[PDB]
Amino acid sequence: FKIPIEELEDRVFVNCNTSITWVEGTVGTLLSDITRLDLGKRILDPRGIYRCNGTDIYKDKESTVQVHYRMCQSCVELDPATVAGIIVTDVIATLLLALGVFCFAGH
Amino acid sequence: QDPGPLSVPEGAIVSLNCTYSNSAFQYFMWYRQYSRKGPELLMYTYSSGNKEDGRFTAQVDKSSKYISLFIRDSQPSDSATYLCAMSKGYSTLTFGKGTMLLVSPDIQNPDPAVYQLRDSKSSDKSVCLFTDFDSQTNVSQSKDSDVYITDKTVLDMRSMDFKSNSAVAWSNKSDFACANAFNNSIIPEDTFFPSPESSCDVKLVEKSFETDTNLNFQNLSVIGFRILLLKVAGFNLLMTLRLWSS
Amino acid sequence: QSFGLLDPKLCYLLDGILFIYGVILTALFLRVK
Amino acid sequence: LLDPKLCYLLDGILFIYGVILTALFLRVK
Amino acid sequence: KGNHLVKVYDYQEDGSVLLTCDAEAKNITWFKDGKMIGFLTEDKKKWNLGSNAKDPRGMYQCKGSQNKSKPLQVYYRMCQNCIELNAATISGFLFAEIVSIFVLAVGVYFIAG
Amino acid sequence: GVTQTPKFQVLKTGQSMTLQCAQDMNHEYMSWYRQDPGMGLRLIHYSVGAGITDQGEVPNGYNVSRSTTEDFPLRLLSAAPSQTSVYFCASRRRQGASGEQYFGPGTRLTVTEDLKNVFPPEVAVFEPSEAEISHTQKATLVCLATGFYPDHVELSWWVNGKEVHSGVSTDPQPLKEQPALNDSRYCLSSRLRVSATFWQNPRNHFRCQVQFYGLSENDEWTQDRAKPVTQIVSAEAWGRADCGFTSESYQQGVLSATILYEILLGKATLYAVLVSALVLMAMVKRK
Amino acid sequence: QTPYKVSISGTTVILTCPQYPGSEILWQHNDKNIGGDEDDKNIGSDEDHLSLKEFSELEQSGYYVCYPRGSKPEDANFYLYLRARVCENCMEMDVMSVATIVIVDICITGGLLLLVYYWSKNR
Amino acid sequence: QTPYKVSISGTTVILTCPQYPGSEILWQHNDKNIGGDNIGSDEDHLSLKEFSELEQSGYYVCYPRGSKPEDANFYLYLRARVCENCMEMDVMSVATIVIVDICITGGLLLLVYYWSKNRK
Ligand SMILES: CC(C)CCC[C@@H](C)[C@H]1CC[C@H]2[C@@H]3CC=C4C[C@@H](O)CC[C@]4(C)[C@H]3CC[C@]12C
Ligand SMILES: CC(C)CCC[C@@H](C)[C@H]1CC[C@H]2[C@@H]3CC=C4C[C@@H](O)CC[C@]4(C)[C@H]3CC[C@]12C
Repeated sequence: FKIPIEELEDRVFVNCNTSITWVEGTVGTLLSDITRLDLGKRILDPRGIYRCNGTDIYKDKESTVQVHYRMCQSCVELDPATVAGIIVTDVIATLLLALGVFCFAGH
Repeated sequence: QDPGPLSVPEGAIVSLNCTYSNSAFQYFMWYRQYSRKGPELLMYTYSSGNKEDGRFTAQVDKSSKYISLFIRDSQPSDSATYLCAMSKGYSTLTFGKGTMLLVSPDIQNPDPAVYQLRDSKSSDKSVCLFTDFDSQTNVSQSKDSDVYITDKTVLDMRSMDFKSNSAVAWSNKSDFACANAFNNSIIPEDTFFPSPESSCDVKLVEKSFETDTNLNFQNLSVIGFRILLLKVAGFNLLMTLRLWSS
Repeated sequence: QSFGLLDPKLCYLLDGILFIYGVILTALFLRVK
Repeated sequence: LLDPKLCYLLDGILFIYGVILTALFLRVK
Repeated sequence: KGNHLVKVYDYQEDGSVLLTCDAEAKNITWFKDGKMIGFLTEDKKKWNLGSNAKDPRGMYQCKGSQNKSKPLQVYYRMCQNCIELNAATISGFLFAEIVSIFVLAVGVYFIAG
Repeated sequence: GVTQTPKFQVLKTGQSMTLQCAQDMNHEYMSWYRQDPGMGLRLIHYSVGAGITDQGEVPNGYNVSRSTTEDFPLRLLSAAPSQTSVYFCASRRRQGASGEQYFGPGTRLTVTEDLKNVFPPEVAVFEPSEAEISHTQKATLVCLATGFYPDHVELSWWVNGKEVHSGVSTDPQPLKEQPALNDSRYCLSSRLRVSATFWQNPRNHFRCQVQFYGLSENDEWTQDRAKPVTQIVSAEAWGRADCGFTSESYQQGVLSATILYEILLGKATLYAVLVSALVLMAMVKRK
Repeated sequence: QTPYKVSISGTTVILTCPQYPGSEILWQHNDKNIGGDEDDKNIGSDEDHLSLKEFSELEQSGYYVCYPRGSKPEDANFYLYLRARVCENCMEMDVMSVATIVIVDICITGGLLLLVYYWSKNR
Repeated sequence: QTPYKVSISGTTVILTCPQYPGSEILWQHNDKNIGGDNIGSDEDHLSLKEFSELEQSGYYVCYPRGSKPEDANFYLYLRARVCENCMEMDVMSVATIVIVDICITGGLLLLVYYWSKNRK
């Protein structure tokens, strides 16, 4: 027995035949009707555990679902060479100031 | 079986019926045909009584010689055509003509208006639009021969649990405006014809601000260049105070 | 509203360095005269 | 504000101040 | 059809560019500029080109069980490193240039004299 | 289940045609109907067993056959304008023992008197207005398709390369332009409604698509203009905000900042070389 | 509950089924068996791991279960639903750590200048 | 054989097929017979003035006069985006602007140096 997660225009929803019980994680927002939950925008990474209850043929059964998104939006792309270039220029500039000081401190 | 579209509001009991005088049939059923699709069987009874399948319920009165069908707790997804059919024991079923049904939704907060949509720069029309009604409003066809009016439809947006009514007017000619487009229709008082003095909200545009990874990388390169300038400018101050003090 | 890694806090901090420099030179210029 | 032009223009003023004040400082002493 | 069976699958949510091979088989092999670059069995059917801000070019092919297909030339130019020449750009350039050359020349004046 | 082929078909007066019915659950007997406004389902022919056929109610101009036990086609000898209808195929198990009928999906036909009347459609998208965005904080888009004959279209919306089904309402019936003439063209409209903070993104991509069914590669064409065939017409838009500060102007700000700091850093290294060389030459002149 | 563990390092995703210590754990993706059957060199299995190399966002994203060998899949009562975006050489910074790298750079420079200044006064 | 060549100058995109030495050339964009008698077909070119991203993007092909389109050699896909008064910044135009600005302000410092040296 699956819980059906659906994706509207740019949001996430939990859809069930009866009401939804929170367990941990994102709180959400109940809609006009009960039995649907609204977890916010997809790019802000909703994460949590939710629990529903069954009817029809699945009457007297119970499932759980865990939601997990990783929309990589505070991420940065870099090779393992350009890091070495950046460390090289910062070291050389600090030694350039350090050569600058002790010529001032004699005159 | 009588034709002609009937109206039932949202959430009530609907009554359909067929009269088959005169024969003595055994087998009875009901079909349903949506728009531009094919018929579909609902219920199949050949004993007098009730053969329930959910919120659908058929009845047959034998010596009274009619069949019937009750639908309860009805939604706007039941607008279709219902076709009652029968046969003897042998082949060649006999159909009726069919009955059209429309269900109208609940309209919890009305706010009627007429808006002027922006043009297209590739065709030379202009569209006015008459949105959410209260479902008691009737929309009438056009007086002219160059102005086109469509009927009213119901759309459903499930990302807000909201549903609404619409109607669209369009024409080629000049001297066409949204103050004189829906003139032939009956109209409520206190609709909303706007003025072209524009109002764009500024705190509302900031709620949709995405970010790439290229933009993150470009901001970190600016934060590199600024530290390099501050260090080299410090070296310049030290050397010029050296030459200035002697 | 997702800034990600484009907050204005970074830009305002890096101006704060030069602000500290201006404060110190005003302090020495007062404490001479 | 999100707009960075006020962030770049806000340090353009502090640079010019830091030039003027050191110029007067070396004029005194 | 004429042995054109490579297509472009654009406008995704991220800026990715995907190619599809329209041949009925398993184990499709790919090509760029005549040489082999990849390998792809079932449960994946699309070759990934990357984001379109890197604006790919080249000529691609794909084969299945029969012979190879005819190439496809791709050319994106989505400029992404462009500066527009307005009042504000030219005034910003000239303001920075004027104040920098003035401060530098004052310093050289006191070093020399 | 019962399937049939084709869906839509156009032909000229005095031209034959054959259309297929199929079945896959081992039933034995099948039929043909036609449906018209005000009449409903009228029977044409049927076939109680593999080998035997019968007549129905309107059988003029329909020759059938039953070769196998899953197939039952239908031929038009010559075409007449009164053949313009919608055709269905049914199936039952065995002679009233279990009377569940299963119908097909349909097949629409038009017969015209001349092939110089077939036209493809023209599509346009009309962007939402600002008074709706500030008054109710939702936004609506309209697609219009105009001036096409015959009426054999299918319309859809596509947002970021994928079909949407929520928030759409299309007209049931295609309107006519002037309803007085005989060969008159049609028109059809459709709507999509979206929240306000989804249209304000300059990153979302919206389009409307129309699939037209017309002529083919076997037909004479001695007319000046192009040959109206089966093709897809479409129209697009990017989302757009009017006022305020988007992620389109941030990028311009950052690009001009990087090139200005590159220039300024070059000038500072020039001055560092100059005063370094001056201090070295003074160091030589001390000795 | 006891949740799943999802680890993302490069273009590789590693899941961990936490439930059963002493079993043989079998996996399933969108009602299709996966892992433990030697096709797809990119997809392997371990004691309670499932390694997914060269992960794709568009395909290969949905429901995942784990269940001990000898049972049906239709008696599972806990699923996963993930979507991930990966690309090669893509780390995941924050706003706090970048500010700490700036502050550490400035303080190390100030310490070096003070040390050289008093070493040059003592000459 | 030899790929197409794309030339962009402002808002004018000009593409070329150097594959057919002597024949007459017919162009076609998304199965829609483009060119001939906005859009102007030259001896061997195809000019496209005032280019639009959403309108002109997709498949192009040139084929000799009287042949079929499904046979030629291969197709072009392009997806472009033009600007007016825009100058695009590589790592080469950047190098020319940096080096020329260095070489101009390396002379005014000599004028201030020698002028202030020949004063006092
Ligand atoms: C040591 C430092 C302070 C020297 C340079 C500071 C001043 C003179 C420079 C450096 C960065 C520059 C800014 C960089 C970017 C922009 C955005 C552009 O759209 C207009 C000009 C504007 C706003 C520049 C104005 C001048 C500026 C503020
Ligand atoms: C290239 C720009 C952005 C930064 C480079 C720093 C150099 C050019 C600037 C920064 C601070 C400046 C100094 C600030 C104050 C004075 C005191 C005045 O009585 C003579 C000039 C003098 C001594 C300036 C010389 C030039 C100087 C050293």
